[PDB]
Amino acid sequence: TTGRIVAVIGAVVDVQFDEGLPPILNALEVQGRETRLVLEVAQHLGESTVRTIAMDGTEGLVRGQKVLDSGAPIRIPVGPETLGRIMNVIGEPIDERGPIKTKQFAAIHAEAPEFVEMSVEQEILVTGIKVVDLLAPYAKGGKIGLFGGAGVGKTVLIMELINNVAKAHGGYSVFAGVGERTREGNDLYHEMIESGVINLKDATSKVALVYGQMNEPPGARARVALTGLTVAEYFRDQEGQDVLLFIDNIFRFTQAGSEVSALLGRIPSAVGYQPTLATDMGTMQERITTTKKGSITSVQAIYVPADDLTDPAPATTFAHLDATTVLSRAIAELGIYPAVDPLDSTSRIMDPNIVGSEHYDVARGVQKILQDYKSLQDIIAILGMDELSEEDKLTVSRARKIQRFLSQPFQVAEVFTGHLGKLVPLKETIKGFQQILAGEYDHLPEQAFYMVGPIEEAVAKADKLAE
Amino acid sequence: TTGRIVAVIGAVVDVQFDEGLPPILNALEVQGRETRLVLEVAQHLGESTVRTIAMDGTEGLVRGQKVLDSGAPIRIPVGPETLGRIMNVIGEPIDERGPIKTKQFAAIHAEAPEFVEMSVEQEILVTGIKVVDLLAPYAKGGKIGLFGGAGVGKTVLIMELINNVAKAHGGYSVFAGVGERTREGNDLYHEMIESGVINLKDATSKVALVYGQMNEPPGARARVALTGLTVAEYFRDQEGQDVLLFIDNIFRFTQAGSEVSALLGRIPSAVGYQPTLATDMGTMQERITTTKKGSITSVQAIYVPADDLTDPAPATTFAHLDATTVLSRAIAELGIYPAVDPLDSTSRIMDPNIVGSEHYDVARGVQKILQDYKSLQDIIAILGMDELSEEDKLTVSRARKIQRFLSQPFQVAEVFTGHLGKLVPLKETIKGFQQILAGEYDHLPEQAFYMVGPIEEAVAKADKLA
Amino acid sequence: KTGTAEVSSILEERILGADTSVDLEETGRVLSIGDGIARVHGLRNVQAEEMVEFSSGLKGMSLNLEPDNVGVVVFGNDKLIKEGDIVKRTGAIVDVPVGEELLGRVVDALGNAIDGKGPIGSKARRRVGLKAPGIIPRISVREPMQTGIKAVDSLVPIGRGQRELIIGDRQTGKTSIAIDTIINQKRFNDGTDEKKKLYCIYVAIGQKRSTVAQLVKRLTDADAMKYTIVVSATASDAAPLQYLAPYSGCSMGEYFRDNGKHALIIYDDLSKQAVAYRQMSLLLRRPPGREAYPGDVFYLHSRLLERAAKMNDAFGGGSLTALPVIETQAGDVSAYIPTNVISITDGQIFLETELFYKGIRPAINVGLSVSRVGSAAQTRAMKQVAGTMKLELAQYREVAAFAQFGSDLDAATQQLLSRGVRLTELLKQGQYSPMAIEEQVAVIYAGVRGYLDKLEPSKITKFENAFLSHVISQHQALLGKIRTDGKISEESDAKLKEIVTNFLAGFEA
Amino acid sequence: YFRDNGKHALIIYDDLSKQAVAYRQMSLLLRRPPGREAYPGDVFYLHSRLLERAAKMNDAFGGGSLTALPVIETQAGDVSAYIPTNVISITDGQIFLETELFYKGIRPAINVGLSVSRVGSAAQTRAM
Amino acid sequence: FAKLVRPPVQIYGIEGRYATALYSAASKQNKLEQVEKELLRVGQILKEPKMAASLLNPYVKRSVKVKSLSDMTAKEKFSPLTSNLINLLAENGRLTNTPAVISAFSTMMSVHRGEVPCTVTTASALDETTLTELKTVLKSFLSKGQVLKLEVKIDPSIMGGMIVRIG
Repeated sequence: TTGRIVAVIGAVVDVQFDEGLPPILNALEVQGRETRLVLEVAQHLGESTVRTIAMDGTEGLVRGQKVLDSGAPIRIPVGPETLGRIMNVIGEPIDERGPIKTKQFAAIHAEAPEFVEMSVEQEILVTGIKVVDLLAPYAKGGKIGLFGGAGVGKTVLIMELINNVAKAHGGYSVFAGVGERTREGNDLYHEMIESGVINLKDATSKVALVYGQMNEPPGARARVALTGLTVAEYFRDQEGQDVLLFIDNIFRFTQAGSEVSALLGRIPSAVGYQPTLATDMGTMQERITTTKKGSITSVQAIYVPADDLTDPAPATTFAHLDATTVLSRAIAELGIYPAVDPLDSTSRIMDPNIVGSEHYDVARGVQKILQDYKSLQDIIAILGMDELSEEDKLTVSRARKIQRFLSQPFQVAEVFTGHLGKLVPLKETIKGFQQILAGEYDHLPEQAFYMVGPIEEAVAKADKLAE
Repeated sequence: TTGRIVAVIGAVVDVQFDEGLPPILNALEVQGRETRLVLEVAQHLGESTVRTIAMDGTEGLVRGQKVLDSGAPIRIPVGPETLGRIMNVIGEPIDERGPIKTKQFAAIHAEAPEFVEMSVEQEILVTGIKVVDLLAPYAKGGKIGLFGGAGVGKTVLIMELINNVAKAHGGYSVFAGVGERTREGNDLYHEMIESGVINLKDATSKVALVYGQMNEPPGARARVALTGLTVAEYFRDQEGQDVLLFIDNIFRFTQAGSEVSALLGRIPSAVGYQPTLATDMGTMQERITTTKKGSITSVQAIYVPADDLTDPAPATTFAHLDATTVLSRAIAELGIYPAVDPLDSTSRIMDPNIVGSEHYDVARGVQKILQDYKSLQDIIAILGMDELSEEDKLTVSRARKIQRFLSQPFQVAEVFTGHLGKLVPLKETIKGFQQILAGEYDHLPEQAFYMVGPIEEAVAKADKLA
Repeated sequence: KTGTAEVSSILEERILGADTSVDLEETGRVLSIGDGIARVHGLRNVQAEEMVEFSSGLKGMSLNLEPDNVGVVVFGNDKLIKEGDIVKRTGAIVDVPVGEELLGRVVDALGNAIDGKGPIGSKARRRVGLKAPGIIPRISVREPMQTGIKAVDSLVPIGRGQRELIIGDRQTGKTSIAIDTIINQKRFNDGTDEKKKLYCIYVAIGQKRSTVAQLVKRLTDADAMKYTIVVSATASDAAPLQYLAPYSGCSMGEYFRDNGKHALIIYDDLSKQAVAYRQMSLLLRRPPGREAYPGDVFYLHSRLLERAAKMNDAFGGGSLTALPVIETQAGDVSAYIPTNVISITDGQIFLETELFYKGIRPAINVGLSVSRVGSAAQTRAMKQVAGTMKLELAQYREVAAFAQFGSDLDAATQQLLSRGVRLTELLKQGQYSPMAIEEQVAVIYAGVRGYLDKLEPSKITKFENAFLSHVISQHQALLGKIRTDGKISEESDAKLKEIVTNFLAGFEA
Repeated sequence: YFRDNGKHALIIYDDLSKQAVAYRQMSLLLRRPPGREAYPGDVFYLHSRLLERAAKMNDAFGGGSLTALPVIETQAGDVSAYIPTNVISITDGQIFLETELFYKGIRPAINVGLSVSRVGSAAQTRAM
Repeated sequence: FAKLVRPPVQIYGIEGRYATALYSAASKQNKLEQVEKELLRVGQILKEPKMAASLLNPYVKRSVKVKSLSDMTAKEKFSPLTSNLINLLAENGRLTNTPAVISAFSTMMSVHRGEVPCTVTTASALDETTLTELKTVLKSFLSKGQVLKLEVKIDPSIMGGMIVRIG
């Protein structure tokens, strides 16, 4: 079917085909557009005309120009070949390292698993960063929201995360850099390269990269999100895996959805937000889960719109979030890397019913205590110390030890840390914190517990600092 | 004349008459709609098409279909035999005691009565609610706008007033359940039955009930106001009576209107409102009167939408008020019943002549102290109360006491409160507050003051507290 | 001139004289499609309120019959269809299949399974459009009714028919709150009779499948699921579908009611519906209004909710108890729908969520939680301890008020705080821990008779369990009785006390 | 009619607030768009012009005058409010009255601080 | 759906959407000229007041506008179905638009696909041919009395300003 530009009002290209108008979503290719001009059918406007959105930037066009419908929505490469590769939205190597050899294509829309496929009870995704895992015990398939101070080695952590699990547990990762600064993706790129997590000698760099930076149509950038999803879906179902879907920023996506709406002539609801803000969310989020085949654990970087989150969308988002990563610059400032906000980075799933009751207690006890210490700082702040009980002192120290024990050296950033990172088998972790809590070391320096890996190794570091 | 369903776009039923058009507001009967389906002519859309509103559901209805104009607007049976029967908007049982027989009809629009006809004086009636009386006592024939509460308070308050009133005043009443919550009216029904004010062996209760429930289409709800209004005018003038018009809740009407204007494809207004939000209201309110052939005193539940009165709509409303009870949910939260915005709980005719000056002055004093206190919390909050002259601290305290003393608990909600029901004759009241104003009592606790009838009992309670 | 179809194929034959013609009377061709609103030309002889069915088999509702077309809201997706498409009437308005073999079933709103046990065993269909009953049909709720959350049942004394708001923010297991409520009813469903039972309809609105998956599983585990429909239009759901689900529920609960039954529909969660619906309106360009919401969402809810009632016997005595959910943003309740719902509902259960988060389970904002309803909804038994307790708590809270100083007050009040704390422990009831009532009043009784005020708060709970296990063993007898009497007897009390003392004695001191 | 007929006329406009409401409504009903607060703005022009019709003339006009005491009733003292802003921009003062004083019993209950006629303070009275 | 005939002219919507209908109508059967002509005839037969603007009163309604203009195809003798589309403009008030709708339709035969010259051109008249401005060359290069008050005077203008425009 060929259609004719009947109207270009921006990237709303209204196309009249006197030829079939297939279903909506269909990617149309403009004939006469020497760089891939995807139009995604947005409306069948009526009377042989469809409303499309160019997913690209427009120019040169004449009203009438011939467009040939790709007869399906946008189909994109799916497959391993993306790992260690940067694709744009259209999939095209913005690795700029020639093409990527895929065969498996997928239309970027996909759906929420149908109900019966629901692996009914999610199960902790093990972060293995002790603290992280502890306070936010993620769920395999889970949506983790990342509130956070940028570039702290935000990315380092992420990189590290990918490393920690997705290596460890052989999962996979997707980073869909949505709307990002090309620069930041660039930075990251090399950073991965640099990290070796991106390997250029291996396209089994534990991450497939898709970037849809702030220069594409909002929808297009937005749709880079779907793309990433589509790929990750490949790895879950097809590769049977726990795919990690690292997303930056789901917000920017959000904004983008809304952005088209207006222009879509819609009435996009609150904050200007798409009325379908929710549906957009729902359908994508609902695509995310744990299938029986695996997990798409979605780690979603979360930009703080209006430095607020009650901005209806994030507010909604919370419904989807289940584990929260609040990164704490304060913890970082204490030199503690992990720099996480402990007592706010949480996971709902955290239960004793669920995620071990012991774990749980230990955690709650911990959280409680951590808070309690937290209280005590305040007290002590003003009250010096040893104006108070030594039980407080003990705990303070313990808390602190625990604190330090949360500090986990880092594995590629021997350059920053002067240490090598380490990963922590869960049980010993639970045990670990309990033990410190149990104060079974009370003659060892706490600075030992700083940048410790697993609790034994913490004991080990304890020893060395204990001379 | 008969019309063709030409479009049903929602319950805006677009009817095309292929015959003369009657005026607007002519009631059209959907044929095939036995279940009396009034569509009200709303517009002459042109080309003998009208925009109408269905007030009853629209289903099955094909476009084409036949609607028959009754040749008039909604006319409904009117007559005293309703006093102890519940009619729906279309003047038909929802007593469901079969139908009531009235032999008089009315089109549900009465018009604004000429000015001269007014009882141009209305005079202190009382409620026995200290606070009310104090701030805002009744008058005689006046419409009071009652704001606020749920029936944690509001709805309660209305009822309570009712509780004293029909009985106590020979209060001829109309109860207009506007966008009504059916349930309460159900409950109420039985109560009324119970109470015997609805006496069913004589459908000459003090009150005719009209319930115009939420469940009806907006159109239905919108129009019941006119209806009820019509009835009361009949009852006042025609039936001579001292009408009370209970409206619960006129807001819900308002709400119906707004939706409707919109639905009419017409501009609503700011906040979604209606341009004519006022004029319908105004004109409705102006239909309301105490001529000299009785009184229509309105007790108007006015649900403060989203509890914002600022809200132009209520803003407007105020114009039609002549006494108001403005609650304070704010107060209410503090437990309180009755819980008021005191500084706009009124009777306009607040005057030392009208009310006695004792009342008046006391009231002015009260309004003063409480206000001053009102200044002060804010201060206290941003401080303590310590810095603030202790006398003031005293007044502050007193002010709460006054508050607490204003707190008046009721019988019907002894049930709820676990706490006795009370009504207070005014003089004892004047005295009450006046005494607190004399501050001798001061030493005695807030809670003594809390939830009482006469202060005396509070005095009693104080001792007892001690 | 400019409507449309003037350059369609509409005009294009109408030119010639309409040539070749069929329906546009009972089928229509999608004039334009966008927004899941199929402007469908034709269908012209269509009902009002017809459910239609699409060529893609998808459903639509012919809401707006415009003189030219029918704006048909589509319960589906137009990535699954395209223009000119045949819309065929179903002829019929929306009905939902209704049936009680849906008890033990999870369905989508269309009434089709999502339980995947193949087709519904439903054989009936029933209007989702069904009307709210009449005044007189409704009759007052003499019934009590439980959640098994003692604290709830007590301080919110419940009846069957009742519209009651579940209100609070964020999954506290917000849903959990509901879950336990349901679980308790199991015993009642393991008990007897339709009115000594409640049929649960969990209309899950916007609640992502995952939420469901677990949840249902939970229900499965409890298999209270057996007397339960879960009408589920999850997050994914097309907005009209999401929207529809309650209405669907609306048909079903009235059914039960009408099958005498006392039904419980948990409308979970209308917030999500509202959003959708508003959205829906807006997509229709049909307005918003206040707070972006168009105002008959109140009507919506009325329409929906009024259909929930407690009937008299002529009306099967029926009930549909509606447990709507609203999850607040931050106790933002001028938030239209909260406003609405408060006025519609016959009380609301406010939770002070922070507390929950502070660990309180339950975490209720009791102060705001209210049943104006109150007394009709309760057993004397309960009245005897609970009546007092609420009140006493009124004071506890009152004195929790003035925690600046502390309990350096008079003993009573120092106590009220202590006691209060105690009562808190008692009112804390684990999640996944529903109890039957007699035990509950019992367990309250001790503390309210001050017995446990020796105890440090932690041991209250501890006691309670232990105590529970004690009575469970022995005084199981007594529970038999208390259950029997519906009141606590002098004896029972005395024995209870005595038990208590023994238990206490058993407990430690 | 009076004014120009030398006389000194007093018009109390009670109240333009309501007037605007009507007018706007009327406009909107004309589909003729609103403006701020749904009010189209030449209600200002309207009123401005109206108020421009109030004056104190010379002798050729009988010394003619029409003094205008418009009233605008604030809603929660919302000067901000369009029409209040309008009027503010038009006025030769405004007399703000505060309720609080009224409640004090203070009657007159003026918010004097805001109440002004600057201009008025030569159209006065040596005594005073 | 249907065959969609977009013959040159074509109004590109704008209420010859009927025309576009009718371009496919006309094209079907190729009653092109007939109807093209029908329309001319009709054209003023309508467009004069003569029963027609009387009938273009609003105030006469399609109660019987449907019964007298329509039954002016009946009243006339045209309508091989050309009234039926009238009866559509009838509702669709396009009657008042029609000339233009016809214009778009017509222009006339191969005339259907005209053209009038411009830039430096003085000349008025259509183009029915294939390649062109052969004819235009030979159209100018016809007469030589000619106008420039029939278009361009390149004269005041083209370059009359230009030197000025440099300075």
